[PDB]
Amino acid sequence: FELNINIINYNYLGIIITVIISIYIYNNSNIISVYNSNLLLININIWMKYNILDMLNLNVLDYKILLWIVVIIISNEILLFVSFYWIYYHNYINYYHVNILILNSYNIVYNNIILLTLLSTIVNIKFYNYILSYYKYILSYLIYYNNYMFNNKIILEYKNNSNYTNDSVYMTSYFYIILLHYIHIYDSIILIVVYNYVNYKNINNYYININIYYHLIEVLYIVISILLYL
Amino acid sequence: YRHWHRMSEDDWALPLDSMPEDVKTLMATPQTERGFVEDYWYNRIRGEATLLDPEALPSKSYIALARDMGLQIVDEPSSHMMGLIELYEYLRGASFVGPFGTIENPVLVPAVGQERVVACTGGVGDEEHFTLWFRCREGFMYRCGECDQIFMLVRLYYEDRYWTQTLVRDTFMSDGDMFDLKTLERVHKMWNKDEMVRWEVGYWAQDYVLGKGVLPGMVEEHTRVN
Amino acid sequence: FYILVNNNKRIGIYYIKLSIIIGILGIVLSYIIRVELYNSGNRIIKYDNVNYYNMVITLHGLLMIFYIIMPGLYGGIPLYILPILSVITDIVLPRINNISIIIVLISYIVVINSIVIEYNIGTGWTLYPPLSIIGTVIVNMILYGLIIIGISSIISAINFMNILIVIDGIIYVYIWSIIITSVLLIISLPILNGILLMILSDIYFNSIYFILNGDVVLYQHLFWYFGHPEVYILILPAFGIISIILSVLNNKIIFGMKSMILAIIMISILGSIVWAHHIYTVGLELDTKIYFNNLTLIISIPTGNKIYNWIILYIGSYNILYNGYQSLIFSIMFIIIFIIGGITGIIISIDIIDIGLHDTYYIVSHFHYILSIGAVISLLAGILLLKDIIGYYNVIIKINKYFGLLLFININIIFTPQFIIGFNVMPRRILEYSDNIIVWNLISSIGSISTILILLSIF
Amino acid sequence: NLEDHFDLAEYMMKMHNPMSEYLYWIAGFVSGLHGILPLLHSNYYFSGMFLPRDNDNTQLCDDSW
Amino acid sequence: RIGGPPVFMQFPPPPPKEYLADGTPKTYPLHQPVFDHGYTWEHWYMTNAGVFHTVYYGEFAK
Amino acid sequence: KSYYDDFKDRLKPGKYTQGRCPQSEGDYRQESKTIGREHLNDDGTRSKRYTVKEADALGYHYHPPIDKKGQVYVKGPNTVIERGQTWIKGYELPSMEYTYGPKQEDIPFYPRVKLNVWGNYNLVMKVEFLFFYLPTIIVFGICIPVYTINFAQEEVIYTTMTVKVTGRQWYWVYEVESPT
Amino acid sequence: IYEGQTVQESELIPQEDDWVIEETNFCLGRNCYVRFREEDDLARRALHQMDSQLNKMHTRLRDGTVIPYMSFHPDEMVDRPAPIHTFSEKPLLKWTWDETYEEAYDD
Amino acid sequence: SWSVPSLGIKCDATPGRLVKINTFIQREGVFYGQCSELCGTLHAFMPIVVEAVSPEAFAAHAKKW
Ligand SMILES: CCCCCCCCCCCCCCCCCC(=O)OC[C@H](COP(=O)([O-])OCC(O)COP(=O)([O-])OC[C@@H](COC(=O)CCCCCCCCCCCCCCCCC)OC(=O)CCCCCCCCCCCCCCCCC)OC(=O)CCCCCCCCCCCCCCCCC
Ligand code: HEA
Ligand code: HEA
Ligand code: CUA
Ligand SMILES: [O-][O-]
Ligand SMILES: [Cu+2]
Ligand SMILES: [K+]
Ligand SMILES: [Mg+2]
Ligand SMILES: [Zn+2]
Repeated sequence: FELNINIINYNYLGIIITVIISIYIYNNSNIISVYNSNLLLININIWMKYNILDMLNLNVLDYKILLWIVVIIISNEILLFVSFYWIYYHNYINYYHVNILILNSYNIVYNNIILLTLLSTIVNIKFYNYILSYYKYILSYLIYYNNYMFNNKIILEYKNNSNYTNDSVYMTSYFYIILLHYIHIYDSIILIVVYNYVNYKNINNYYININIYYHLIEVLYIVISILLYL
Repeated sequence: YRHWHRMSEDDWALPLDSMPEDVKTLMATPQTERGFVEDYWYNRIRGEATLLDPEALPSKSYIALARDMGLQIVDEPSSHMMGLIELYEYLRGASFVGPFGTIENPVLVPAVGQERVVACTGGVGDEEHFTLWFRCREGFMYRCGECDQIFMLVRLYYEDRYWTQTLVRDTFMSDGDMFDLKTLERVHKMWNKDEMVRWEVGYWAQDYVLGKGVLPGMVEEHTRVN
Repeated sequence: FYILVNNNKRIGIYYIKLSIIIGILGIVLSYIIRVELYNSGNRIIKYDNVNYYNMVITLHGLLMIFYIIMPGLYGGIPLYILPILSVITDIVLPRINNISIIIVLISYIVVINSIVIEYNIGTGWTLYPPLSIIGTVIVNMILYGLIIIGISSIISAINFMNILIVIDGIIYVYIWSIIITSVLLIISLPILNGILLMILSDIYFNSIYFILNGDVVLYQHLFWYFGHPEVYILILPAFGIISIILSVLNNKIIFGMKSMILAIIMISILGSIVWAHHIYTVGLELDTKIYFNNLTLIISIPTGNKIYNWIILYIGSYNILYNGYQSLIFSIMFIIIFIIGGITGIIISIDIIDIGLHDTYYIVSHFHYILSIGAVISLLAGILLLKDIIGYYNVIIKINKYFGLLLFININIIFTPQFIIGFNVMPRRILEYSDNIIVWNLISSIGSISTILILLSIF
Repeated sequence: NLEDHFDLAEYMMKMHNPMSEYLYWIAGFVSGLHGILPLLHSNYYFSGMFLPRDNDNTQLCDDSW
Repeated sequence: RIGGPPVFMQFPPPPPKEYLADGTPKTYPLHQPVFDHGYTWEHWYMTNAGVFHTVYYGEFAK
Repeated sequence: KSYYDDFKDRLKPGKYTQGRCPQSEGDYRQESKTIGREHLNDDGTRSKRYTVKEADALGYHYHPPIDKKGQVYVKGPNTVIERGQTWIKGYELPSMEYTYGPKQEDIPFYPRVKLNVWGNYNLVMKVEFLFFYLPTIIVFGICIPVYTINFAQEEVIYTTMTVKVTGRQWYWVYEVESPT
Repeated sequence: IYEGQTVQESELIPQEDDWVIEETNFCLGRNCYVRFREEDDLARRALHQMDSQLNKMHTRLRDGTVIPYMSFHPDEMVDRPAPIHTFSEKPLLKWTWDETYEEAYDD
Repeated sequence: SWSVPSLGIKCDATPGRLVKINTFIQREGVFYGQCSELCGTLHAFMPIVVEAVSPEAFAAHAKKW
């Protein structure tokens, strides 16, 4: 007979990560902040390694625990976007009659909705292969092309927009909501760059997490498109 | 059990590269002196040697046949121990529900140590009360202060050891006649001839008895690159 | 090791230890406030250093709420007994538990360092803009502390929610109390983060949300959408403790367990939809005011059911058992004190009464009676109940009738007069006041110095 | 081991070094100083005195002291 | 699970006891002082010892 | 009687403040040299080497406890065969005088009594109803007053004069119509 | 609501006319701070603490069964002070039902 | 926040909101109030003094001032 749980008695990553966070505050150079971010990435990756090595315990409840954590996190991501939508609609009574140029409803929304939809289809194919214990190499590179185009389009839009953040709370909310979506798009790149075939298959929490997150981000863009462009 | 994760490949069979290379000593080691890997390959070599000899099976008794395959003939002592072992394992990730305990038949609380925390919820329906937790220590017939439900601790202890399948097999199984290597060779030639190996385990086992590398293709089988 | 330990029970001790340490700074600030308010004039703060008083009241509030009572009632007692109550070996997320306490300490160091190094100005613990966004860098530092604290709170909430997946016994009322507070945190914190980010954007990114054509009242909605759920995130763990103590010490099974549980769930849902009773004087629409006033008064129903269920727990208990234990006295005192705080809450809930009593010391006394008296005593009572399990010593508290009596008397001397000056009226967040309010302010000040002296007798 | 059975065994078995307690109290004392020292420093910075004299911001009688 | 963290293990025997050169048992630090004063009162309190039991807890002046 | 006098002998008053001599007179920080005490300091506390510098959880002094057969030492029960039956005698804890000191005599009597439960289901259900609905009635009694007073503040009145009040740091500006 | 176990009058009938309610003291004894010996080292003081646990105590009735120290919650079931690893063997919450299966019996 | 306790008025002076408050004074006198929203360093030093006089007196005052 063994214990139900293999207790973890000590951990030192927590101290490092918490110190790394302090460096963001206690610093006199923005270069220090850039290199500090790399340290954060490294140590967060070590924590992920600890999660992968916990597989050796053969505990059935581990998958469930991690899955429900993701549910809570997704919920927090949804509620942060809600707060931005709230900030946007609170000042709705001061929109559409100010001397600013709001965005068109033809070009940006369509190509973006078409683009993000293709991203979902790729992730869906990845899930399908995951179910079928199969892999297709080209899939990840299609994601990279999609992310590249998304980054290329968003950069040009911001640079060629003739209204600035200080012009109106409308413009501030437009830029901020779009940036918040982009940050979540970039976090998707952070997650997807490691996608590979693992032979333990459907006991790997990574696969379900990626599918849920990508769907969340695409769905969030549907809400944004209706609010701002259409 | 529901609390266990997915069967491993090893849960079905072991790779032939884990076979001990000193087969001659392996087949002569007493059961109490065989480790988990050694015991796996002793039973598999001896069990498959008898099963791959069809002409002798009908004349072999179930007592002898079970011994060759390494299966333990059951008896009340061993059944009791194995049953309480499996009951302990089941309770690791399952609820503890059963008949109301009385002096004649106390609630049986299996434990390895000398104590296990237990809660009494009373009887069924209106006789159910709030959880009353108590520490069930060995050697005392416990009575709930509320419903008078009798409890008792059962310890899985035998001779400075707790009860395990390995312990039960060692204590009650008796080694039979020493395995004869002539049987291994005879069955080997039966199913392995002219580059056809229909007893792979007996081809590897005979090779080790011969000294490792003697049989055709075995040097190439043992030559690895990493 | 000390910092590397992942033991959930050790971390629980760390939370209590840190709450007492940070609490010393909190109490000191409170003494400064009461000393200043002893008469009219300047007493310990110069008229040219009035900004320090504004900072003292701001830090007092923030530290006591987020760095003392919350880490003590939601981090300390919970991390020590919850895994035991759940008959589980340890907490579900060991490494997350370690980082949470370290995060709290690091955010505390940032705050206190900002006192020493930055210019000292204050904008209240409610950080209302535009005042919060036209201040100096100390406001930026405080924002970083709150955001960092928010990270620790949310991850700890995730940790407790995972107990549902592993609990091997029955979900007792106390476990229900923590789970619901965790739910309240998961739903309220993300909104707080958003509004705090907007405060930062206006402070540090030239945003214009809190300048004309942008509604400053927007902040108050999002802030208080977290604000009031926070006051129940701070009280619900206290309720859970009170239930255990009364049942254990009186040897009586909890009466109406399911009603207790369903009362806690109800308070949470209602507490998530009544936030604008903090915004009565801004000028909201008549129907909004009536909705919020109506729903605010409803919260008394579930809260009242719990109070009466506690009373019957103490009724009928055996006389032979000694009733002078400090834990039992504190638990009983909580019922007596909480009713005072809640009833005054219902009074201020009527908006027309609130017009007179908003931003007055009546509000102060109201939330002090619940937090400074009720929550503190509940945390003390809970720790006292677990003295044998925790194992601390070198204090004379377990059986000390003098400490309980002196504390009860003197704490009431501080805050009962603050109800009176609320109809005098003495505004909040001020240091100078008219000479005709000295009597009551003086009495409360005498109460504050006395309470501090009683804190020394425990050692 | 028996020594490792109890968390913080030295303290629970009443063998711990008293310095640990002293550090805890010192840490609390330092935390308290973060409210008093900046008060004195700020008062002097904007006035030139570490602490005021009661009612020295108001008109005082000739014999007031 | 063979070779997993054991559910139960027996404590190893405690380390050898230490005597002084003269044979006096070696004493170790103990934070249970015998305070010096003239008070000798003893207060006893019936205490909850679970659900069905109590314990007579005594506090001694020394 | 005075129960403290019974175990006065066991409590010998101490000599050192905090129970330790100056480190100069005896170095309690060093590890003990006594055989079998390499994991302890001289004063009996666990050594930093054992707990921190060479903690086994970090990979130091690797020594798997479980043996080849997947067994660990287990101490058996005190078995006593009798009357054609195998019995186990449970371990009774030592007298509380040994562990606590007071002599276990003249103990007050606390009888066995089953849990103190509230009875009369019908009566209890009615009380619980009242515990919920008496507050509900009071709230309903405040509801109508609350609506009326709210309506009163927000009443369209025939005001004849306007005073504009602006709040600035730190003074109040007032704009009033001037007589013609 | 819980109102105790149900009693049938037949179960209240004594087998002797002198039967009264057993007067066994359920006060465990006189206690105070656990008092460690100076001579005992850290290991031996741990043994002393483990032998002073009230939750390991019980009261033996006239028929030899013992009513243990009981609590509403499992917080009072761990050693005091709480050890690093408490519930190695999962505490068993015993539920009762009327269901039965034939395999458990023998004729 | 413009607060006059005797007139039963406590209205927040929020930027961007021009809140309407209606009043009907019934007796003459001088009603003192204080700012009721922490507004910065001198939140405690901007009082609100309203004096209510007879309509004939108010007209004469307004005509002269
Ligand atoms: C609200 C208040 C009232 C509350 C009343 C109600 C209370 C109810 C009961 C509550 C009970 C809660 C639960 C308790 C559980 C206790 C468990 C326990 O004991 O755990 C064991 C734990 C550790 O025991 P252990 O297992 O033996 O640990 C062995 C060590 O790990 C290893 O041993 P080691 O010797 O190797 O240790 C390493 C040691 C090595 O230590 C040494 O070598 C020390 C050398 C001596 C240094 C002494 C300090 C020197 C200071 C100099 C200052 C100079 C200023 C000059 C100014 C000049 C101006 C002109 O330390 C270090 O290396 C690191 C030390 C870091 C921590 C200390 C930090 C101090 C403050 C620093 C401030 C810095 C500010 C910088 C600002 C910069 C700005 C630019 O115990 C403690 O840590 C002590 C706890 C004591 C209190 C327990 C509770 C008792 C009951 C409550 C009493 C009332 C307290 C009131 C609050 C305090 C008021 C002030
Ligand atoms: C844990 C702390 C805590 C708790 C429990 C509460 C509980 C309540 N509070 Fe809160 N409150 C605060 C902390 C708390 N509050 C703080 C800190 C502030 C100020 C923040 C700031 O402005 O900076 C504040 C401010 C505050 C205001 C703002 C006043 C103003 O800004 O001018 C109001 C008014 O609606 C209010 C109402 C209530 C109500 C109606 C309850 C109810 O929960 C009370 C319910 C309890 C009872 C009603 C008594 C028990 C029930 C019965 C005995 C049943 C019978 C009773 C009836 C039928 C009525 N509170
Ligand atoms: C729970 C939080 C908490 C606690 C405990 C207290 C405790 C006290 N507070 Fe409180 N106070 C606030 C939260 C709290 N306060 C808030 C949120 C505000 C509004 C901030 C603002 O206006 O912006 C405020 C405002 C406030 C003011 C108004 C200043 C002003 O804005 O004009 C005053 C003085 O009148 C005051 C006094 C006191 C006093 C004298 C005590 C106590 O000292 C009374 C005596 C009690 C004790 C000394 C025991 C306390 C002990 C502990 C907290 C440690 C517990 C730890 C364990 C049990 C492990 N407080
Ligand atoms: Cu203006 Cu306060
Ligand atoms: O806040 O109630
Ligand atoms: Cu509120
Ligand atoms: K003053
Ligand atoms: Mg206000
Ligand atoms: Zn029972």
